[PDB]
Amino acid sequence: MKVELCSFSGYKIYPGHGRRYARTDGKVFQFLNAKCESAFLSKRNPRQINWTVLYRRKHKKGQTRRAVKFQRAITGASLADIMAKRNQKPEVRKAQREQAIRAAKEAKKAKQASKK
Amino acid sequence: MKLNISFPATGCQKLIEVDDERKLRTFYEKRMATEVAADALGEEWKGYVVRISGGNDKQG
Amino acid sequence: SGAKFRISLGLPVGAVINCADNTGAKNLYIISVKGIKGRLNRLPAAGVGDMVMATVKKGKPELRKKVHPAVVIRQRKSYRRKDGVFLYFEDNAGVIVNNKGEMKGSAITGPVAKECADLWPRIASNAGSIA
RNA sequence: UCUGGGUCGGGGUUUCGUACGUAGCAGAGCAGCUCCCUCGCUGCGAUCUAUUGAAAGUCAGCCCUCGACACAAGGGUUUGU
RNA sequence: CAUGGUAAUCCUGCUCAGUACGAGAGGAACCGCAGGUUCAGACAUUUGGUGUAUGUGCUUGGCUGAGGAGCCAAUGGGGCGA
RNA sequence: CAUAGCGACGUCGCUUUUUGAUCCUUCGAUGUCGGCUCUUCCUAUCAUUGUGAAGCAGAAUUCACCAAGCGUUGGAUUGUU
RNA sequence: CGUCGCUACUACCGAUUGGAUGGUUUAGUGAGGCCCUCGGAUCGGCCCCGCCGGGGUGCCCUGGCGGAGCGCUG
RNA sequence: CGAUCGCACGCCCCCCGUGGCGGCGACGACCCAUUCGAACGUCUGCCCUAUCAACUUUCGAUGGUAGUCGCCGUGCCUACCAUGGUGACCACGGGUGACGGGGAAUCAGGGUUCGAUUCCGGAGAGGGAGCCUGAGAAACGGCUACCACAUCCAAGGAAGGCAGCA
RNA sequence: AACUGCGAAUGGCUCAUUAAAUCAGUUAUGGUUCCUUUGGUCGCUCGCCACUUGGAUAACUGUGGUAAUUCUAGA
Ligand SMILES: [Mg+2]
Ligand SMILES: [Mg+2]
Ligand SMILES: [Mg+2]
Ligand SMILES: [Mg+2]
Ligand SMILES: [Mg+2]
Ligand SMILES: [Mg+2]
Ligand SMILES: [Mg+2]
Ligand SMILES: [Mg+2]
Ligand SMILES: [Mg+2]
Ligand SMILES: [Mg+2]
Ligand SMILES: [Mg+2]
Ligand SMILES: [Mg+2]
Ligand SMILES: [Mg+2]
Ligand SMILES: [Mg+2]
Ligand SMILES: [Mg+2]
Ligand SMILES: [Mg+2]
Ligand SMILES: [Mg+2]
Ligand SMILES: [Mg+2]
Repeated sequence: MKVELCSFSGYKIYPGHGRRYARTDGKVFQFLNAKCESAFLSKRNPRQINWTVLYRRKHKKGQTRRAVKFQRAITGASLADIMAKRNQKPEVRKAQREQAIRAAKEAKKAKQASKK
Repeated sequence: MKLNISFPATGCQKLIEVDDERKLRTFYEKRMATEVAADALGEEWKGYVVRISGGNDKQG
Repeated sequence: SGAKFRISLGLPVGAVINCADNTGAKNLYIISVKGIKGRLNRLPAAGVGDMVMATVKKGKPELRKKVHPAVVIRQRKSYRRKDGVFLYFEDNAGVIVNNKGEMKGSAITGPVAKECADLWPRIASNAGSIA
């Protein structure tokens, strides 16, 4: 139930098994048995040994779209308010665009008359 | 162990302190951006699948 | 408190180990181990955390033809650590101290065994890392 | 005995490390074949890859079989208050 | 069970306690705790050693026409090894 | 301050781990130093257990008693003891 | 004038396979950075096209959940 | 081959009347030229030393050809060739208590010493080495690694560079 | 406050290294680069958003980890 370690071979090391190596440069390795340890000590690459986990993942041995959009009330307007504004599709927006045109045109014409 | 649970669609994140390792071993040995059904937390967390997004070490 | 458990010694009298401090000494030649009552024909041997008497063989000439107290910090012999792990290091090493335990040097190169670290708090502070 | 213990076989465990053969437009290249092809095909070639954590061993002092086969109420020598 | 043999040993650290004692410098002990030394009797879960399981790869010289499969070199050598 | 601890001038002993003295055994031969190995024994006790005394405040030490259960080491030089 | 005797000081030789500090290098190991060949933990677009849908009129303009095309790709 | 930001604010109205037009700028740009420069080159010039007379050439030393690389020209590097190249007119090697110069001291003339030091050029940031960014750095009041010193720590880690002013 | 742009490669200090090296005068780059300033050039090209397109991230709200640092993560 202690820390679970992994070897030169990448295998799982249970407590009371294997040995631990502490190099002078400060790195600590752990080995499952003398086979995995001596392979490490002979400067042998684990990716070239067919029973090593690192080899099997390199050679691949034995081996979606999510999108959700939500509407949230913001500071100042509730979800009820923003729903009403976006649900003015049946000619309510048309009334807004035509009242904007006539008001802006009548203000523009009156501004030209204000100067003389 | 503390858990920083957050709901994206409502905000309102909160921090929950637990100490039962049986409830957290369903999270153990899982990578980030993975979803694990968090039904092991009591009885109220049923129907919930939660995604690991980050964390901190003992030293921060 | 807590006392040191028994460990495999591995370093008898006559062993030459590295000198991991910066005193200018390069190696330490172990001549005896402190606290060893002994037995007929048995060489006094030392593990990590053991205090020894040592003479440096190569290094500064002001340290050479003298007897120095030293403490082993690393050993190449595997030793069981009461929880299954059989730890061993890349080399044997030790540092020069005095009888009180203060280190003559001011820095340690490489790791220091946990057995030596919590037995000599003066050494542990100077240790770069604990293995 | 409500059988027995053997011998093979099987399964497990474990050791080593990926078998022979076949296939590849893999392969330093080389030697041949061009009405030919419009970039081609025929050999030799260590090694590589897939088949293949494969192949091989594993009680003789490993574990479990209830699969198959035969054999086991046989032999000899003695022993009395 | 008559009888015979016979076995355990010593030390350190913490605490007591910078305490008693002492002008000061210095400086204990009993109980308790954690460990060692030497010795003794075992044991192989683990680590290490061995290793001709002649177990399985690698490899030199030669030999079976070649491949495959092997063998010989007083254990050919070497790696890992139940 | 004779006797905590020493003991002059003298005097009484013990031991056979020294070396002498002698020549009883062995000259038709008892293999003659040291080391290594291994067992046991003695106590005239270095340490440990229990104690007594001091010029024993503590620490350290010294003297003495019961006491041989247990231990008494690794090395440089030297054939060496 | 030189030897010898005393006292100061200065160098020289000298066993010590003497010692120490610079510099330039052979060989061995070798951190780290850069380049190259891979690698692809993740994050996305398109193909959505199980559906409620639809408009010039099942022939979808699509208003969203969600299946997920189990592919083409950044 | 401008999807950028301000300032006053105006003209045309026939097609009408809602659009098209407008100046002063700022910012931005591939390229060109200039400016500040930078980088590598040409010629001449340096102290003591021969108790340094022959050096260089494996591993480039000298040249040729073809390239690679760099911002470019060049053995800068690679391959294939030729055996060259420098020296008593002092090479090469060693020392320097040597950063170089403009300059300073002494002063008949000629000369002899000193220039670390405010101007110019170079170099360096404890010693080496390697890079990110940027037009420009092999930068250190940037980073990475090692070496040496050194800092805090709950010992799991983290952080250094006064030959800048004090 | 933060994103963006610019500077931080100048200045200041020191003289260790360095003996055709640095450096001084002279000359070349017809063998190169050059932010910025300055002046050119920017309708020279036939080719269902343009009355203005796409997504994220800071600062900010909130939940934190560590003993610690000008450390930062998740939403
Ligand atoms: Mg002996
Ligand atoms: Mg079987
Ligand atoms: Mg008895
Ligand atoms: Mg052969
Ligand atoms: Mg064969
Ligand atoms: Mg034969
Ligand atoms: Mg072996
Ligand atoms: Mg006689
Ligand atoms: Mg007589
Ligand atoms: Mg005889
Ligand atoms: Mg005899
Ligand atoms: Mg007695
Ligand atoms: Mg100098
Ligand atoms: Mg000067
Ligand atoms: Mg200057
Ligand atoms: Mg510089
Ligand atoms: Mg710039
Ligand atoms: Mg630098």
